[PDB]
Amino acid sequence: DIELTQSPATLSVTPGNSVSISCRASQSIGNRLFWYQQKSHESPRLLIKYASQSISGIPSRFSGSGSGTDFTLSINSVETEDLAVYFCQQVSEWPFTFGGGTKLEIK
Amino acid sequence: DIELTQSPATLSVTPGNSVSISCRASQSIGNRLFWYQQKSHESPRLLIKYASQSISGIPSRFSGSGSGTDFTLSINSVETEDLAVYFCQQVSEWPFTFGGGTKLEIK
Repeated sequence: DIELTQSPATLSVTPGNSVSISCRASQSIGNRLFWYQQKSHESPRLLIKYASQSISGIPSRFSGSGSGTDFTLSINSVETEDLAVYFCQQVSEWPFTFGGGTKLEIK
Repeated sequence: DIELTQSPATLSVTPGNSVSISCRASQSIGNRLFWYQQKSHESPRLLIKYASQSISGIPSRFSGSGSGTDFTLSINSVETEDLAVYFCQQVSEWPFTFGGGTKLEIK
């Protein structure tokens, strides 16, 4: 089962800052990593597909990069509405497995 | 973490047949289990909340049951439009873990 380690666990910034969230796979999964946001009492929302492709309708401030085993999510200039947990997901090999999550707090 | 195991990985049916998808928690989580459907690389659609409460307006052929460790999503009379990957997520204790997914294939 491919394992996904996210970092950090939590982080705090004020609005306007940039943040990067990392996710590493225990083996090469190529570009087959998706990133999701989930705010409390909400279903997950897909931000990025295939490591670096953004979804129609999500802000240009989200982007991703990476391939093989190291992947990062960037939010350039976070907004207060970005307060959420973010997790990665591999779709390379079943069972499809998820990172443990990163809490973004916007102080 | 509370681990969720989903079964099967994929299954195949012909339209009109009935289908059962399972998701097992390693520890008791009562009714605290959400089911999702994803028809493509997109944000998940929430089908069932709290094990067995169907979301207003989803087809009546969908239902969920279970409380504790053993959860079942049932589609009673599949339509070809139901081709998707289904996931369960527990929402009982952090981190809110996900099953490995099940791909419904329609002969």
